[PDB]
Amino acid sequence: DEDPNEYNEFPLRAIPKEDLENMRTHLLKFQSKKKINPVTDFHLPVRLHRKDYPWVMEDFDGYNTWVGSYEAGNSDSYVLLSVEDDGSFTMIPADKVYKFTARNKYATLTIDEAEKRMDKKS
Amino acid sequence: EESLDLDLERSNRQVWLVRLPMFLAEKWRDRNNLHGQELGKIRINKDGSKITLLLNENDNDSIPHEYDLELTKKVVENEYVFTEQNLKKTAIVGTVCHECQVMPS
Amino acid sequence: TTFRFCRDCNNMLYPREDKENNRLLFECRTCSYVEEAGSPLVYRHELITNIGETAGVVQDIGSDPTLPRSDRECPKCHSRENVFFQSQQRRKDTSMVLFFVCLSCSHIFTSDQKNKRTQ
Amino acid sequence: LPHFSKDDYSPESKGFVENSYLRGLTPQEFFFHAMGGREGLIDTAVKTAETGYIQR
Amino acid sequence: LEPGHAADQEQAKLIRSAIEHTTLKSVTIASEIYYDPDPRSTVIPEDEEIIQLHFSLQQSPWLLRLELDRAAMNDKDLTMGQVGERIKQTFKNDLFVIWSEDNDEKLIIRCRVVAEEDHMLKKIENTMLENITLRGVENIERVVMMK
Amino acid sequence: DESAPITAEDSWAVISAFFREKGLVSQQLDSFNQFVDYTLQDIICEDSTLILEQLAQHTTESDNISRKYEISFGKIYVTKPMVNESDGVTHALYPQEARLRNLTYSSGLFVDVKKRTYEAIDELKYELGKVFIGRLPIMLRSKNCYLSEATESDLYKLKECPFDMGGYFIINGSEKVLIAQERSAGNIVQVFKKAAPSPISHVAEIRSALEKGSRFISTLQVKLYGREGSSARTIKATLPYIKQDIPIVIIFRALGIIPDGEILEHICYDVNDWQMLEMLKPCVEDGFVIQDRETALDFIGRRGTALGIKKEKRIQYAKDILQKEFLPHITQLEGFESRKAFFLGYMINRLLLCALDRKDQDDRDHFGKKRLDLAGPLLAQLFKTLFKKLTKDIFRYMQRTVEEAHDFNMKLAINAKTITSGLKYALATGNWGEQKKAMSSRAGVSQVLNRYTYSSTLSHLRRTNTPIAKPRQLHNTHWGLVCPAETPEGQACGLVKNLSLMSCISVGTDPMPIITFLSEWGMEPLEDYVPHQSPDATRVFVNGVWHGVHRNPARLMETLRTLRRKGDINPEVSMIRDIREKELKIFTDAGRVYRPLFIVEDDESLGHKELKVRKGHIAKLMATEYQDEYTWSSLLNEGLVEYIDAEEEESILIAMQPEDLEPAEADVDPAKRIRVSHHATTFTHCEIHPSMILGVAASIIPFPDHNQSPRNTYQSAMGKQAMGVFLTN
RNA sequence: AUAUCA
Ligand SMILES: [Mg+2]
Ligand SMILES: [Zn+2]
Ligand SMILES: [Zn+2]
Repeated sequence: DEDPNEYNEFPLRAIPKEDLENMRTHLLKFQSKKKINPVTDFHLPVRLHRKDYPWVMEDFDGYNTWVGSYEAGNSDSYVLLSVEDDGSFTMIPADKVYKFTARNKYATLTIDEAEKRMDKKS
Repeated sequence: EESLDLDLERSNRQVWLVRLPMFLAEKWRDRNNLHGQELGKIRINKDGSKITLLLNENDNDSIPHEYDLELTKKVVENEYVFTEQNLKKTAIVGTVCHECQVMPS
Repeated sequence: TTFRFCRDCNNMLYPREDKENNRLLFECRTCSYVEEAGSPLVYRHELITNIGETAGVVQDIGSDPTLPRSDRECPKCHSRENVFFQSQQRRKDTSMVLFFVCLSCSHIFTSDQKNKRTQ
Repeated sequence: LPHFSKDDYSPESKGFVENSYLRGLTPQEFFFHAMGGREGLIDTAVKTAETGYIQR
Repeated sequence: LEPGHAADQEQAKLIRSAIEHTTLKSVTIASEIYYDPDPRSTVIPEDEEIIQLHFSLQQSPWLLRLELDRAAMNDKDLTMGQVGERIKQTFKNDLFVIWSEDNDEKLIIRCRVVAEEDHMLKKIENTMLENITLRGVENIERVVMMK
Repeated sequence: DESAPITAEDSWAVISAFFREKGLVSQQLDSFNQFVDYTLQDIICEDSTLILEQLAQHTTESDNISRKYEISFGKIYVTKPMVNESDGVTHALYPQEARLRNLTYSSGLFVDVKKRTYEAIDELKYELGKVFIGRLPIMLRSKNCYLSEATESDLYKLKECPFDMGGYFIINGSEKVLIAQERSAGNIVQVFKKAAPSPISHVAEIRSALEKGSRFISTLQVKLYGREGSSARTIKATLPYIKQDIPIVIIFRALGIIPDGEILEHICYDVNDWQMLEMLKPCVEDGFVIQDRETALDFIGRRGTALGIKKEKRIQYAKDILQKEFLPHITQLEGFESRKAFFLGYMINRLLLCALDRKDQDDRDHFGKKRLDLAGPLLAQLFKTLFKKLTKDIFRYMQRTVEEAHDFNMKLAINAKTITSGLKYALATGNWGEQKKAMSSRAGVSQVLNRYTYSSTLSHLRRTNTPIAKPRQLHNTHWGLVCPAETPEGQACGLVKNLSLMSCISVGTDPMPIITFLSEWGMEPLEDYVPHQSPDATRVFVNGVWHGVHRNPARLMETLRTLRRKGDINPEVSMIRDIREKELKIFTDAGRVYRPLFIVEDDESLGHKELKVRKGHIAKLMATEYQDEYTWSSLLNEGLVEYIDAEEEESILIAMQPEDLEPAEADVDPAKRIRVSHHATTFTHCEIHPSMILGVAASIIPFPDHNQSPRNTYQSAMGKQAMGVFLTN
């Protein structure tokens, strides 16, 4: 109909073909239950390493580690939309989505011993 | 840089995650990089928040059809985007502030 | 019953008695989490069940052609339009009582002339 | 049968053949009589060998 | 039946009752485990009256509370007293039993033992439903009277 | 008045059209054709290509040369039937010459073969026709048979009888009929109470198998340990290649669903339902020992196999078992833990639902849960094992000919006699398997066609065998699909089923156009499911594979139904919506027995709920009946009539008579039988004609509605032994 | 071996 109203429309740059990380824009997802807070003095550092490939995420020692696994695909796909200072949007396709994928921990000096006790059970 | 390190999300940069239909993405690939690959535009309408996506005329010869977007919640999850460059440096680019699905039209 | 999980772990909660202040808690056996109990009831058996009777009553219940209709006037909207079925609790014992679901107000009324319900 | 409403304990639904053979059977009566009829043929068939071995 | 009482239908019923097997399970609506730390005062306001008496004219804070079916308690003729007596006589002096009166609206049996007690009571309720024989002879179910 | 309601005599005009098009052996022909046009190619392409690599000693020339040779199989060809006489000459062969000279009515199988060569030095692979493979017997009247496009006068010149209906093969001059074999449908979740003396009280079974490709007959059992009144009622599951039954929890953990409650969310969908949840507490306690994904896989890996000692080895195993042997339908791919976890959770939900006395134990005798393996799939089963027999004999040759560099001669490589005589054996003898060393093989699959009387021949091409709860009884689900009277007396009584006149058997279509359609029509994929967010979500399945959920099934179901009734979704595809259970199951699946029914719609401007087909269509058909443009297909695409299998039958409501069972009441003849009423306003379908519930033999019985049940069963056995003209030739 | 006969 007629537009008595105003719309703010931004130009979308359908994905720029040539980007430095054009190849990789990925999603790292954490479950809310994990309660990971990026703003942590502790979580100032973080390392992301391929485990030889699930990704391994670790803070300084004494902190939790997470494992990242890749989710299955579909017909639709996800794009990351970022906005420049100028309103224009640049979109980038998500290369892969990973669900992380960390530790607990409190899994040391156990597991193998608990199973054995369980066996001392039958 | 520091090898194996992750970069800077601390800046709290926000980004949007949008689900697009495969056919639309296919069309988008067509756009020339040289052009800057301007696929089309996003419209934000008031009188309630409505967001739609429309393809550029160049993309197809017809009347551009708007693709409505369904806004969705973050869900009980925190989504962050990390990028890996050719250099293989890893950076924590931003957090997903809003999620949306572009419906097919 | 209706039980909780540990925020932080999401792992289930095991009851612990606070011997000193004579009160019930819920501990997490994966982390150091503890929370006080909502109810004193920890375990409920239930041998003579009634939960299953009015199962799968989707508002689309009217769209099942296999379901039979009756001209019984509703207790709420007084509508003589309703679909009916028997206790969906697939047990031998079970009575042949009927459950009527209103094709307007959606209220579940029974034919039970021995007892009075709310489910 | 799919020709009936759910939770139908009526004679007509649970296999009561109302009609005489002289009058004829309705499709429903016909199929139910067929189910009941098949039961006897099964025991006639089985009994035959079970009964034989008992004799031996 | 015994020579004399051959036509006596009421005598038949008496034996029927004395022989047809009855378990605590057949009378129970549901069993519940509660944390009721004061043996003298109860968190369930319903039970408040049952304590007020089965006290006047040391033990576990964990309570096993089971509701019995009045209708079921009648067809297989039984009293709250006699049901309770079986439980009491099964677990001897290592279980403290109280029970709501046959008159009282809801039919209840409150049980308590004499660190770590949750699993202990779940065993006691299984023993109770599955192993406690009220009336009848073992292996003897559905007893019909016939003329 | 071309939109006037249809009478009872008009149902015959539709039946006339059904038979004008389909004929009496549509099942036999439609099956074979599907196998020749499609199935055959896919069998040549599953394993297909085979490679042999010759990597050197890397000493010095002539060493340090690494090679890899390829052999590929492309398009498959199939000639018209031919014969190779003693004096070399090959020429066409007609059915009559086959029967007289005791030949086989077979045609040639030809496949495009390609042989590539590659090489490297001491990582980079660099590159350095149509072959006969066997004679495949043709089923008469099929697409490939000469007699398919044959007119009446044509057949007579060919010394064939036009009344002959085809549906058999000609092997060494005797006619042979493949008998449909009845098996339980696979990829199907079923819950059963395990009897009074058992540790396990209930079991959830799934007979998982692939539509095509090796066919891993691994059946997953989800066991509820402990009986009704036993403490510590745990849930463990027996995994293929694993000796012990693993507690469900550890499986979810090994899958990646690590915390309890995240695990519980996959099993119980209602956070309110305390009853089911208490029942899961023991399992959580059982899996408490294992806390991460790794330790879960080790625990699975520990329990062999054999054991396969070494820590790195056992954890690597469990990965493979969960990927390749656990729930092989769905996917055998990698990153699909989310899909297989939600499925296991759907299985535990069903196991507990039955144990909580909310659902009934699965009817092992429901006809909807049974499949019929016809001539198509039977040949497909045989051809698979016969082609892998040839594939691995060519490899044995490629080794023999690369050792001596004897020039890989094609004729020496492929042994034609392998597939030719391999099929000829089965069809002849009847032991459906390889080969002159058969047992256990299933004898009587192929047999000599009864030619006593014409009816005897007809009823033999509609016969069903059931090998090995109460199978002999006539089930309600057998209505309109199988004849209630035509069954033998003695030993085979009720195990030999005979198809009703209007019964057909699903050929098997492609699931992807429907999976692609679904996602596009509001189907949220399982990979992103959050049970408590969308808790009333209708779970959607396509061939026992849970694909996702949908929020407004009402509208989706109508779209899918309109898709079928238009032709866009194939009419042989079964789709059912169980509202109460909140489920939408779809079947593209082969082997399902279906029957056609008239569609009834509330949809009528003028009055009540009325049968789509009107007196105008009826005359539109009888116009085409006088011509010998409006076929059976015409009624099918105009969505007037539909195909309904036993599973779908569960959700419909059928009227017996149209006219008698449509307009309500606004003296009565005493001689007529006592009839019921059209009380239903809900009617979705109407019966074309109730007499169609009967098979070929019972359909010659005059007034079978006036005879005692078995007297009819007797006649449909005797008429097979009655003399008459069997064929005019 | 299948089919069948009472
Ligand atoms: Mg005789
Ligand atoms: Zn915790
Ligand atoms: Zn109402």
